[PDB]
Amino acid sequence: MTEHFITLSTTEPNNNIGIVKLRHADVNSQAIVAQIVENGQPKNFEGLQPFFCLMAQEVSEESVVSFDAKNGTLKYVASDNALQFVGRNEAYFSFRKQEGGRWIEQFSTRTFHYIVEK
Repeated sequence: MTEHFITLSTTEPNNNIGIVKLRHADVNSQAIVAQIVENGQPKNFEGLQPFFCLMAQEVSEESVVSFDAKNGTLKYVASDNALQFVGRNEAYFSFRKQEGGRWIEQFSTRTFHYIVEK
């Protein structure tokens, strides 16, 4: 399949990132490879689980399968939900830990945009 590499910040805006262009009815897998950054340097998210939070336009949460918490990297495979809106999509990554039998966000990235083409 295809991969899309971008660097996402928790402190700074994510409007300057590389343009991610996904395909709506793709036969093969499509993934967003993200470098988590805090003040322009990698963010350790050891003991935390990343979540793909797609925003509803005028919300969809999915657990990210592959990640290197130490190097601050993650690989999210675009779901059918993430590819549904043909056009400009807005999403963010939330890092959570389990306590009380439910996930609790310790911190998150700032919103970024990706384009689903057809």
